[PDB]
Amino acid sequence: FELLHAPATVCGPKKSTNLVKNKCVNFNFNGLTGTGVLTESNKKFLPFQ
Amino acid sequence: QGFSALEPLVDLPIGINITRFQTLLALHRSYLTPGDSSSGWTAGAAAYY
Repeated sequence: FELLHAPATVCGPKKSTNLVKNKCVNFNFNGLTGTGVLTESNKKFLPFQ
Repeated sequence: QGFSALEPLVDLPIGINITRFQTLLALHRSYLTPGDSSSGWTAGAAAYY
């Protein structure tokens, strides 16, 4: 196993979990963290944002 | 002249050290050219900034 000043390249894998909606919940999306209610939305992002 | 945005294209984990770069470009050859590696070549015209 190699550890270096360079970035990591082999990992995990991570575990995904089921989505839930309208309830007040803790959420952890792609390493972003917060709490709230989730609902669907009309606005469109760009595909890389 | 004019205005436009630049998108993100790709990201690579290449932890190397960089100091210089070189542009890689094609040279044309044909029955019209002598075809010699040193002198029998045609560039057309091209420009970069």
